[PDB]
Amino acid sequence: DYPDPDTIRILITTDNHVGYNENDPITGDDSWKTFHEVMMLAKNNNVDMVVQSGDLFHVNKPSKKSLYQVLKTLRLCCMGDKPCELELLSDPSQVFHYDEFTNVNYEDPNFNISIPVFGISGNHDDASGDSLLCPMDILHATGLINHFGKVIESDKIKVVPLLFQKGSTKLALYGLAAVRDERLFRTFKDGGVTFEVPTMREGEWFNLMCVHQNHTGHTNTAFLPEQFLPDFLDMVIWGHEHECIPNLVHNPIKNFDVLQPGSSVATSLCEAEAQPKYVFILDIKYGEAPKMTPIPLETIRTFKMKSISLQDVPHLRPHDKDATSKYLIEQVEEMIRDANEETKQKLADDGEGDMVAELPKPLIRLRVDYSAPSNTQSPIDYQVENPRRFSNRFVGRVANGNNVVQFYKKR
Amino acid sequence: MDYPDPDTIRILITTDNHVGYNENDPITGDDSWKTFHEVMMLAKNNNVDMVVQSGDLFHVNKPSKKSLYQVLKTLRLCCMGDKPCELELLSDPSQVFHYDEFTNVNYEDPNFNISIPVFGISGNHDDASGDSLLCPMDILHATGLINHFGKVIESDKIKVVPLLFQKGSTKLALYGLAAVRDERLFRTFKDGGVTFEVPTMREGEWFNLMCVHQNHTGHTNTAFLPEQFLPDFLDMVIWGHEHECIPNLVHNPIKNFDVLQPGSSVATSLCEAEAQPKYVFILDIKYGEAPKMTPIPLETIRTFKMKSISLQDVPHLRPHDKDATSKYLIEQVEEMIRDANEETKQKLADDGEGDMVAELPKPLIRLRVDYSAPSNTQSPIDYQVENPRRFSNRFVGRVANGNNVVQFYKKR
Amino acid sequence: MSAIYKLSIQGIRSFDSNDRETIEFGKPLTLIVGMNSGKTTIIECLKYATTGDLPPNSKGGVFIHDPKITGEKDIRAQVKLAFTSANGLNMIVTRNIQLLMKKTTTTFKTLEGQLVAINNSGDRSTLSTRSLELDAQVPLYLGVPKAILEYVIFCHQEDSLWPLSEPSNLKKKFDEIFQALKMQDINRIIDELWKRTYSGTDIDTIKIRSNYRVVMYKQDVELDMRGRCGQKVLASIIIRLALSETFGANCGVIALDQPTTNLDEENIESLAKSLHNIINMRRHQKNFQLIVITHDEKFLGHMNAAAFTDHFFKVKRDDRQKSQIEWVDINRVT
Amino acid sequence: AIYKLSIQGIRSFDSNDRETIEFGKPLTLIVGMNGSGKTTIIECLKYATTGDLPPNSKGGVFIHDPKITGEKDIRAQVKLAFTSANGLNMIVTRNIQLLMKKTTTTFKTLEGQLVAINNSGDRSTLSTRSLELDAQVPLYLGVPKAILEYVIFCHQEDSLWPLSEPSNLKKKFDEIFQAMKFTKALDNLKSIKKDMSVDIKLLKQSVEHKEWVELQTRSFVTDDIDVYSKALDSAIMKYHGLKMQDINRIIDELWKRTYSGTDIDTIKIRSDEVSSTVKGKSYNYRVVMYKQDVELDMRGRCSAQKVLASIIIRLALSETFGANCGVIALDQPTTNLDEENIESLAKSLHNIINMRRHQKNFQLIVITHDEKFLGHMNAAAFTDHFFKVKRDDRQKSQIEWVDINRVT
Ligand SMILES: Nc1ncnc2c1ncn2[C@@H]1O[C@H](COP(=O)(O)OP(=O)(O)OP(=O)(O)O)[C@@H](O)[C@H]1O
Ligand SMILES: Nc1ncnc2c1ncn2[C@@H]1O[C@H](COP(=O)(O)OP(=O)(O)OP(=O)(O)O)[C@@H](O)[C@H]1O
Ligand SMILES: [Mn+2]
Ligand SMILES: [Mn+2]
Ligand SMILES: [Mn+2]
Ligand SMILES: [Mn+2]
Repeated sequence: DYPDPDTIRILITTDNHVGYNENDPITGDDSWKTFHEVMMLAKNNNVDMVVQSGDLFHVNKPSKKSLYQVLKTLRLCCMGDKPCELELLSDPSQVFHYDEFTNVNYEDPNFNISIPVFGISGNHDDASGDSLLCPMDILHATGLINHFGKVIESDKIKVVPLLFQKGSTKLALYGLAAVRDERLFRTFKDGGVTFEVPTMREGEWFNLMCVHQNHTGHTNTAFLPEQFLPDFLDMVIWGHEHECIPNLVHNPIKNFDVLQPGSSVATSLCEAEAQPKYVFILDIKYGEAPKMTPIPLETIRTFKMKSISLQDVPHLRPHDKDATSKYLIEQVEEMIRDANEETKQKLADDGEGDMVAELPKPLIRLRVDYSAPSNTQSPIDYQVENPRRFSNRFVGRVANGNNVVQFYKKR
Repeated sequence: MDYPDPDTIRILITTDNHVGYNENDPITGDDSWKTFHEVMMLAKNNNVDMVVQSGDLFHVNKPSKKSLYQVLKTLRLCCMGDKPCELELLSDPSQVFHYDEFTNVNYEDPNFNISIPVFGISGNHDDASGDSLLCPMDILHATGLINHFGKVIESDKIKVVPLLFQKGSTKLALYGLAAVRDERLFRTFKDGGVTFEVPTMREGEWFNLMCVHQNHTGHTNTAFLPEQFLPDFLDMVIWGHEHECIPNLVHNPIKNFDVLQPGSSVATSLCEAEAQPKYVFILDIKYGEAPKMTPIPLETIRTFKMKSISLQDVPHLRPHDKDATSKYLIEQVEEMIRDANEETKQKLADDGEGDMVAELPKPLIRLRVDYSAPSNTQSPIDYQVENPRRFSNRFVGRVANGNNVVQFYKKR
Repeated sequence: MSAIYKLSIQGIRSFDSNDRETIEFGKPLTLIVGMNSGKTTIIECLKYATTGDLPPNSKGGVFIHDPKITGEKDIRAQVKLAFTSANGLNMIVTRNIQLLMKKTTTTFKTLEGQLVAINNSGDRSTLSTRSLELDAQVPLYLGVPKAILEYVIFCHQEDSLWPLSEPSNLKKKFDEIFQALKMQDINRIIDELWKRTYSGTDIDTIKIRSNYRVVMYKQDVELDMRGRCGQKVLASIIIRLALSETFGANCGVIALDQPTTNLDEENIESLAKSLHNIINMRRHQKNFQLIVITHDEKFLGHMNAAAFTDHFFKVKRDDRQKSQIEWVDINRVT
Repeated sequence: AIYKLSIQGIRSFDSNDRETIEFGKPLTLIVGMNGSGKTTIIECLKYATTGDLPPNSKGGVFIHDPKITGEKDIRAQVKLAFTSANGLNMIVTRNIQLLMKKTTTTFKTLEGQLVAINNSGDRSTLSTRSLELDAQVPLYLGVPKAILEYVIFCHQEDSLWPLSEPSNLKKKFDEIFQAMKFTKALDNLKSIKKDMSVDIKLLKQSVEHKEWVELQTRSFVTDDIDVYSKALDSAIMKYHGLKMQDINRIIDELWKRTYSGTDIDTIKIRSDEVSSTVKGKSYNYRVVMYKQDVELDMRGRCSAQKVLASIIIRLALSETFGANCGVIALDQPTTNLDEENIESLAKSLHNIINMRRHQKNFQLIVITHDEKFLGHMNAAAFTDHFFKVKRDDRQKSQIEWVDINRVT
């Protein structure tokens, strides 16, 4: 249904990573197909606007298939004849201050754009080149995307918000491009950042932010502390993490929620991709609390993981190749059965199962440690196999048939 | 000019824009996109009804980020006004734009206020490449600021399909074949594997137009598209892939049409055939008389000069000379730099300003030295030269191409 | 020169001992792609049965697929090489080399081959079977000198950087090309590519002045880079792409097993300009097939791979650790 | 650790001016162009610590050649700044000169000034001997003299030992120390027992007749050390039974995450102590491919699964064997590698620096100019700048400070 005459709607995405696994035959089109599905879900959900927390493209310099899939997707879902109800309050010359495209494309007198999509840049497709140019900047020239939140000097960071008005509600969209984590850390240390706040009608405003750094980083001083962001924020969207959590992260002393909308494609096979991947919808209303209705993604190959210890289980004599391969196989070819069963159920439980319908092959990761036995110092460890003989022997049955099982040792 | 007469259709012929050529040169790294913006600006104020081009818009099949930014930036705010394009579309364009649900021309979309179209074909420099059999022009059509025709699906099975536009009492038929490798075209022309579908209504009234993108003269045996192979009913052709620009039209005494070679815009190869001035043409077509042409020049091409001079031409050059040959070439480049700079000064002075002594853009300079001893003498040694990059590293700050001013080739 | 039609890599390296799998060639280019599986040893099988060129540091027949990996006690290889010749007198000659084992040994020997001369209609004719005479005759009707196909045309993937070692080995190596004052044009063709491809603002032109070495020219004085030298591999490429051009011409032309080692963007984009100019100038010559083995995208995407061939002979590996060459058309490379 | 360097004539760099390069933690990349001198920084970093001419530098020409400048007497000064493992900032200036005559030069090396700068700057010349600094600075750094010239900084011209010649050469690395270092203690302890083993004779003669009160005072001291000879020999067998066996616990762990997963089944180094009758306890090294349950000779049977693991051997051994200063000159790793042996090499290379951040330091100088790997290692999380060496109008190679913001 249409949002009520005072209601904004905004589809929050992140890390859609078009351009990931471009050449793999069995899985080479999952990323842009999922981007297509989320944009189609935008078109038939009456979303006013589409926001992005960066990393939309997997590489710095994209591919032709990626670019065409994204542009053809945007032309089908953003171009229309419905009058976009967003009234603009700011002067977009201050925000799109890169060049003369100083008006948003839905304000263009020659484009009747129905839904705008605006996003910050990302870590993989950051401002790169002799001109400090981004792929989202190319998609800004087409008149379909509003690349905002660019940063030009790492020492002084000025963030300029777009300000849309609708009915009796206001929006503020502070961008934050991909800057190396200590550089933003050092800039936050000495107060090198200023946050423009409109000076009229206190409390009438919704302040939205999009940030694209690590949340809790393995390194010492290479993570953005959540406390550093100011108190006047009402929300924020955190990119750069491939983990999706449908719920929010409410702070009690900073008074602003967080969201971690995850990704669309499964980039690196680890525990972070073994979770349900959603994409989120926010209906912003003034005077009333925001509501969130996450929707699942339905074009993602099945991914469940298992991390078990090899040397823990008895009978594992660490000098045989015909005594541990069976034990590994009876786990891998069990997870495969479970994955194909789940794919069958999800694909064919919706009244489309008179005949046995086709399946997409699954993504299966098994983590086993082949380290030395804990008691001894034997000069020979387990003789375990490799992708050429433990994932290549699985052709036509699994969709990740080069990294099905994981072989590390815990230092 | 003013608006064309209500039954005059005005078209503009560009080609081979090659945006992004030498994107890493500090000086000659903005020639291409500036020239392209100049062509579009010469289109907007010239009151032209449509733009055609014979391909090679981007230099390589994967154009860089700056190239795409430049082309989208130029096309976006200079093509789209509230003025209607008076070319009425009467055909069903679902066939020509068959690659997706976009099955109609740009100005007929309910979502584009495009006031001037621009039909372009694919080029061998930006052909389909990758995994999905995809052209950069297919990316641009996905934005809708360009229109794409001529795309081939089967190399052996070729079906060219015109587009039909209407204004007043002028019928425009637009046949377009994109760029495929010349040997496959010659095979497809040997057995007549092509189809040239002709409209079946009101013959003797349509303007039959063609846009080929193939080589003109092949140094090899049979690797080019010959002129006598296009059909009889044509009326004009636009011959891409030849960068040399010529203003007139060569007339066929048998083929019922004339040829046109719009040339290029940027100077990719600093060659002898690159030294001829760049033009973008204007065709004023109207039923009842021969359409006229008004070739207009470009004021945003960096000055170029060329001299392929062997060391055998000038006397007083001993074979062992190293400082003498370098000094002679130095003074020759000095003379050419003087000539280019004074003609650049007059070119900028005849724009409307003559008093602002601000700057003078550097002239691209090319020298081609055939250092070969005359074959009559039996001395083993050649005419020695310097390092071509560091022979011309002393011209930095005076010449647009700092490094590759010279190339030291050989020719018997 | 004369083309090579086919070889026969049966049971060697990573191709199985069960099925015969050879790949064919193209003109005027034979592109090979893939991951580092077959490719680098595809170059090994042409001279292998031509002159008996086992790889250096190999005496126990390491090159044949090892029986233990398969699991039996009798494994071997064959190479019969159905290819062309100078006047189109195509020939087939097999090298019967075996990895057969004694009680616990790995004894190595050979058997008799063949010297058939393929007819244009089919009535072939053999000459004589001896392997010594095989290595005497196959170069004779093959053309290119008996010390050039191993090092110049079909070099190794890491014997490529050969000229930058020391004076004595090269100085005694150059005798075989001379088969013993004739060295005047090899350094002539050693610098135009250096001017064209090698975008280096330090040195004018290399030579091979007698101590055969890698003499730079630093302002008309010889700043020797034997020990004071990417420039090494590039000079090596050019040294090969002059010796292949001057002396011998009847088999292949050039097989650059990964020429593009340690070279950067302003060099990698300019690398293949001299290759294209060599193709175009030497396409007047009746034969040329530039065999490149490469997985460099910024090197392939410069020389317009979609402008000279309709296929790149790709090499991959199956489940049972056997490499299987497929046939993928030119466009499908990204 | 390593802090700074200043080449003033060695290689392409000129003698009339010094150029300083300030190393940082945990990695300093040196990209360039083929002829600029990007590996010269490391080739001289292994001179200013070890005092050895880098490989195939003979005839005297390591310095800026006179005939490209003209000066009759050319001279250079190499100045390494390093914080010693003890904690003394020792600015090890070295001097090199070349005295060219009319026809024949006499390459003569002059003394430096090895000085331990403290936190008051008292410049005290610790030593001056020309042929002694080479054997002394390794003591200050904390590592042997053969880990520096073979592992810590290795030159590309001779950067293929690991997956190459074994017995004939690979051992040559391992046998020149340790076996000849702990045997110095062993031979010393052999005689320290022997002067005490003949001590019991002095006691046993006294009872045959002062000599009775001091009689059995060291009768157990006679075998106080007899038990302790194998307390040192099992401080040798337990030493290279865990130290060596923790390099094959890494080589496997290193390889098992590189070649899109892995490469040739398994590979280790053959530690079979071939106790010959010349030295008793001994060793003999070898590297073989363990395709399916038995070994197979790797030499002459491999492909650049070669180079990819040469590094995995060099990167492995000097993380437990020589792990007080984390300094490795892993330069130009990406050479003849395919598409995912360049993607997961950097993922492993990221992991190597991702866990050596708990240590005192790791030093890595990646010297490459392949834009695939330049984006693969992701210098946009670890370092704010990168160095480029480039020539100039007069072919004098300088060192830049071109920031990471430029890198695409
Ligand atoms: N002793 C020397 N005297 C003068 N110039 C030298 C001397 N040694 C080397 N050069 C010059 O300096 C450069 C050598 O630099 P370097 O040894 O670092 O090689 P490189 O090009 O960086 O190698 P790579 O790309 O393989 O790492 C060459 O241009 C060479 O001519
Ligand atoms: N006995 C053997 N039997 C079968 N295959 C083997 C045997 N020994 C080694 N191999 C395989 O052959 C590979 C080497 O092949 P090759 O030299 O052609 O490599 P490549 O893919 O061309 O790589 P590069 O570019 O590094 O040379 C080894 O890594 C291994 O997988
Ligand atoms: Mn991401
Ligand atoms: Mn990210
Ligand atoms: Mn052109
Ligand atoms: Mn063309």
